[PDB]
Amino acid sequence: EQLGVRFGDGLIGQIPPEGSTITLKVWCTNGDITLVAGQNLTPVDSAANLANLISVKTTTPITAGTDA
Amino acid sequence: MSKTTPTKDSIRAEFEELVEKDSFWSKFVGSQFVSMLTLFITQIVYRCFQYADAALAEGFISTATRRSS
Amino acid sequence: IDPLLTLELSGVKTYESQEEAWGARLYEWLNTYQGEVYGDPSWGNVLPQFKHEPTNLSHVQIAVEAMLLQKLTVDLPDIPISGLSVAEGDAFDKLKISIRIRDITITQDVVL
Amino acid sequence: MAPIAYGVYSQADGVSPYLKVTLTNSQYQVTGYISQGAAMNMAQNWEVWEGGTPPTFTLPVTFIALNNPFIEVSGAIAALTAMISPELKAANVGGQIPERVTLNIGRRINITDVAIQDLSFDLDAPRDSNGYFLKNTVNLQLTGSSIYNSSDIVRAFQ
Amino acid sequence: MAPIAYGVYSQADGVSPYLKVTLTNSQYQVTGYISQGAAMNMAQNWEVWEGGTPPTFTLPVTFIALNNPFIEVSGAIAALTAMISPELKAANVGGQIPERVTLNIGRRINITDVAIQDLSFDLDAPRDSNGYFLKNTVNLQLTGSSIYNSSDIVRAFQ
Amino acid sequence: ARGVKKNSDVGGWHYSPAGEERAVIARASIQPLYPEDTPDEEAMVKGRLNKVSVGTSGQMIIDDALTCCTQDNYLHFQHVPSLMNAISRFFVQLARQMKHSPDGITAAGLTKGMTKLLDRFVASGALVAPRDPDADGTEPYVLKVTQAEFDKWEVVWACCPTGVARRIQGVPLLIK
Amino acid sequence: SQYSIQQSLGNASGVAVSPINADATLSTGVALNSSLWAGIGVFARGKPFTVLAVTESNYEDVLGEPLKPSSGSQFEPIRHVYEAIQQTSGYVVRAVPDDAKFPIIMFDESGEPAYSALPYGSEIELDSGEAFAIYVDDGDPCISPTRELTIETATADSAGNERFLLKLTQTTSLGVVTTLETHTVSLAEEAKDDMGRLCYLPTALEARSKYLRAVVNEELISTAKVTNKKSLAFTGGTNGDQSKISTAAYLRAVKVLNNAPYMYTAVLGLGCYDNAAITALGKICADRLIDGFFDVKPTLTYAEALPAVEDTGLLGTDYVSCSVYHYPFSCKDKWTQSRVVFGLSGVAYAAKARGVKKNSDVGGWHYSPAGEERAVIARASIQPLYPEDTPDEEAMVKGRLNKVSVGTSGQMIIDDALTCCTQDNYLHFQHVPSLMNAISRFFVQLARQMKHSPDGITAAGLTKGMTKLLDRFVASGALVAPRDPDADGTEPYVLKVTQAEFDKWEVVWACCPTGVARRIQGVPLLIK
Amino acid sequence: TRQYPLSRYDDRNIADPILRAELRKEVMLMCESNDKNLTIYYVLPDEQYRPDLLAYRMWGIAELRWVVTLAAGLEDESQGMTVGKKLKLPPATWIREMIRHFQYDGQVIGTLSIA
Repeated sequence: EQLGVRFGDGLIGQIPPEGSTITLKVWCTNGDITLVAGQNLTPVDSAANLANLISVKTTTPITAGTDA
Repeated sequence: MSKTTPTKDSIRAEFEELVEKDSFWSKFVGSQFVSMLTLFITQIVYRCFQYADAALAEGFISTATRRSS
Repeated sequence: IDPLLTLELSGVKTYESQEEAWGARLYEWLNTYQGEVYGDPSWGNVLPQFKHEPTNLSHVQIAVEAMLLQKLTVDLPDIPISGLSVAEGDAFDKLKISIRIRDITITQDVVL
Repeated sequence: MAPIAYGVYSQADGVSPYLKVTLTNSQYQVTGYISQGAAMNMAQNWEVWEGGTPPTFTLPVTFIALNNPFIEVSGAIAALTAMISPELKAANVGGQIPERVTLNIGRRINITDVAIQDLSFDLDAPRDSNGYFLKNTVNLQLTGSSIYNSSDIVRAFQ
Repeated sequence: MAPIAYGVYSQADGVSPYLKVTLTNSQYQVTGYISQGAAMNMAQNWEVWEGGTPPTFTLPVTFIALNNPFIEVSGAIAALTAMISPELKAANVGGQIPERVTLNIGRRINITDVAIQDLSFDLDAPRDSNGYFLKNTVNLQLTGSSIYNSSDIVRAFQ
Repeated sequence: ARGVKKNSDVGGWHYSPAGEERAVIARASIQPLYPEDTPDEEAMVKGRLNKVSVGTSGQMIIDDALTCCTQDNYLHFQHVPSLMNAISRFFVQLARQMKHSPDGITAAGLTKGMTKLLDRFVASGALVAPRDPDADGTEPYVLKVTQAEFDKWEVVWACCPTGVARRIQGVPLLIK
Repeated sequence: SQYSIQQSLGNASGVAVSPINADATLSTGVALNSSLWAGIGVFARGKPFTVLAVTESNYEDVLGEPLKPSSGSQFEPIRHVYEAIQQTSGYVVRAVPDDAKFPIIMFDESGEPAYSALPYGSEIELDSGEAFAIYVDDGDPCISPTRELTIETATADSAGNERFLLKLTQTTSLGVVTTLETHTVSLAEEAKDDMGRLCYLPTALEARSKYLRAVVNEELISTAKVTNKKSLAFTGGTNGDQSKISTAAYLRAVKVLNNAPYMYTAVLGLGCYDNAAITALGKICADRLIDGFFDVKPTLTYAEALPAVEDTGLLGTDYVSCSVYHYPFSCKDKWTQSRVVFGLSGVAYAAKARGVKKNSDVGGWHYSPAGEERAVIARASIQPLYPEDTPDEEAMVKGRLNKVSVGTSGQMIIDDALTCCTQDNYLHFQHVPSLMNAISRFFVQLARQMKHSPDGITAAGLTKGMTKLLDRFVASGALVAPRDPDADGTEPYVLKVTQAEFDKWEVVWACCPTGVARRIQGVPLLIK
Repeated sequence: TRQYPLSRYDDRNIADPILRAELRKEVMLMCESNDKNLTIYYVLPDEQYRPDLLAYRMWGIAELRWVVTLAAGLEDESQGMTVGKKLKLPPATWIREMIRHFQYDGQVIGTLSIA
């Protein structure tokens, strides 16, 4: 149950040099997402101090996501 | 509105803009069950319209082909 | 996102959490009166019988509770009844009916 | 509310409600005292265990015409004989039944469906000036509507 | 450890453990006193000796609601009627049984498999303020699971 | 009348004129004068009138148990003021019965009469335990008798009646 | 009619039902009055630095809904109370850091409103202006749900005093508006209703009102008037940060719990990891002669968790009546189905309570917190933190902690019955020290009952009380025959009473308890 | 498994609208006939929406709903029927028998003289 990549050689791709890094940034989600208007968010991290300064209000409904 | 034959997509449409213009789903978003519920009632109404067409056929001697009528 | 409730909407999909599920089913049974449901108007709570009797006529109270429990049982044989309790309140204006299927102890404030 | 009741139905008797026996149906209620000699039995059949048998009950009840004999004795026995007597010719052939009544014991042990299969008593007890009976001891034989399971029985008490 | 038990189960009664009757199954235990009137019988059939018969037991037990009637009388009788009542509709048609319990006598004589074939008692005994019974005498009739051999029986006592 | 005289010893006036135990009429071919108009329950109860409706069985039912008492006090119910009326009437009857009697035994006689009246009341169930045991405990009755002169025995009596839950409410709750 | 259903109750009479909303909670039950527990926790709602007799009826209501486990470390107390209240009630104490503030609305002479927020515990004062004010005290920041008030006139009193009715309600995000109270009150100091109910504003607020408290100028109350204000919402309330709690707040909670005159048979950790708080709770347990259910941080492996007990510093003869646990696992959330870690303290207390109160006369404290008679947990989707790591039994028992495992039926089982007694003496067991604690408590109760009595009968009374106590003990089976009959024979009890002066009856009593075979061993042998 | 959903009560078991029509014809003839083997009962106020409610109370079956609908001549349950109108119901088994005859051998219907 694992997904991954293969680093090819020759004319099929090229091997990164030894010691070089390969960063894998995976966009993940929970599948279908229901977002109803009428809720408030809690920004965090760099916006944790901005949470009290900025209010996020759900006004436009967000739905019609997909699943497996 | 009319007795002209509709289409299931047209019925699904009219239902969906009715739903979105209605405010209750606006306060309650996330009803993807109403989707196939609309589908099912669409076939129900289609069968009903077929029955209505049969009613028109039997309502006129020219259109009715039954010995009894 | 907005969650949902159980009162005539949904507790759970089917009987996974057994006892709370049965309590939910009984809840939509009891939240409906006669003449407010198609097909089986007698289905549901029978408050229209046991509305506003004198609180101290223990014979009529026991008669009505017995008849209601027996008819709801024969109505829904899946859920038998374990414990029914009738407890008066601070004033004469408050009664409580507490129904437990051995664990649920769900109670409703009635008035006679 | 409830239909007509007979026996010591009201609290005016000033007696403990717990010790009262009660039977109730759609149109009749009879209330009495838990007298000595009561018994019950459940059993099964085998030869290899074949099956079971419905519950059985033998309840003697004593009735006293303390103040109003007409409602406490005469009406009581009339309701009792009406209940035991199978009404199978009430111009409603689409559903005539011998009728079953529900039993309450100790105000907390309830038998939803039980059949009054037998009744007896004596009429030789002394009477009043009008002539209604002062006392009687009516013994009753009762049967369950089916061979109830353990899950049916054990979870029915309080 | 063990499942729920009823009757004089704890030592708090301060009574001799030997004189206690005990029945135990996978989910229920009932403990009581060895009352007078107990009897047992074993016999056989012949016409030329044909065969034998399983053991039979007639045990009357008295129960006292010394401190907690809910656990000592009401729960006890509920467990007893659950055990005797054949549970053959517990949504498990692949194995439903009327169920058998194991009997311990004098803490030394054990009957591994015995069937509670009959139960009876009286409910006319006096009650408490809530209404639970203070006293009862429940007679029980019990059968062995088979016609046990001498090697089976004699070597089972202590 | 029929409800109170269902009881045979003294009768019970603690009965509510609502519910189909008494409020069943169903004369014939009922026709609402104003089918669109509907009664207002809160304004009705404030106005102390009595409103009606139809039960499940089609009978005509009076869905009120209140008198014409402007104040919201416990007199604004229906059965309870009748309870005081009945007890007062019985007290008047007994006082007149014992009236015009030489002194020295009058106090004993009135005490015995009131005690037996209390016995009949507790048998009838009208006399019930106090709502708040903090003040008077569970003992629901009190009586005293005093003297002013050659005449004027001042007798004072307070009792705890019962109720039939005129304040009507309910709330079932969920568990999910 | 019977067809109508209302939402709030005024003059009209009807039967109401729950509205159609998105969320709902419930809490129902009756008080125990048998054996109680106490502990400090951080929750929703409830007054800070305040004790609360929590039962099954108020557990979900006045404590608010459970918080998100990933929302700080405040989920341990909510899980503990959730698992404990289902069987037993308690006297839980709650406090919050000073960062939290409660809101208040001021009505001036004309009745105009002004919104403000003040730190909890701060007292508001009324100057020449600011005719009166009402501040919320339940602890809710009035954000989920919100508190609204509607005020208008009403009928006057029997004295003709002008009266006004005000109703309080909570409004959720979805718009459900559930009232809490609706009361008619008057500015009149001697405002008496026809029921005789007092309609004075401050007395009404303190007596019938339960969420709001009002301060009124006694010199401007006469000149004050009323206005019509509908659905007035409090603003500025804030629950503050609960992840970090000051040791000062910890010790304030400790001392108020100490000063609290409410019965509780045991104390629960509620997931706190402050070493000073743990030590303070341990000394409270010691000097109050009760049981404690402390726990260590689950996040540490066995090798360092074994020293963690003396790292905390609760090893010693003083902390002999307490037990400390460890839960090196992660279960599934009942709501968010996530990896959640919380202690076994509440369930352990519950198991002990139910086991002891299985007996009805006095109870039996000689029960071992091991085996599946009590140690069955099986919450959901258990995941070992360190599957490869295994506990060391001998080092564990030396460290006086409590270790866990899985039974055959898959339940989670605590396989230990020892306290935090460093010495290997008989106090190092669990049930036996509880046995002495219980007998000592009963002796204290009886001595206080007989206390302050003239001499000459005191000795006889104490002897009779102790003899009947011995009778109940031998009935319970806790009192058993001595192990060695060479010294004391089979008679397992001794008592003496002596006198020093006008006072100082010196009573001395020694007993033989039983055991549940904490020393565990076995050897089967062969015959060939 | 072997399962088919059906119910042997529907007067509309006969698929012919015209046959269903004369069926309702003679049942109306009998209903507004003053035959004594008919019930004698008036209207209930709530019957406007639920005419079959009376059928449920006195029989436990809703099969009489079309019977009462044709008896009252209602255009819609939104409109109401006057309370107190004379309503007559025959024994259900009689209707069951007539429809049984009509859907096995409902051929002569009117009068059979001789084979």
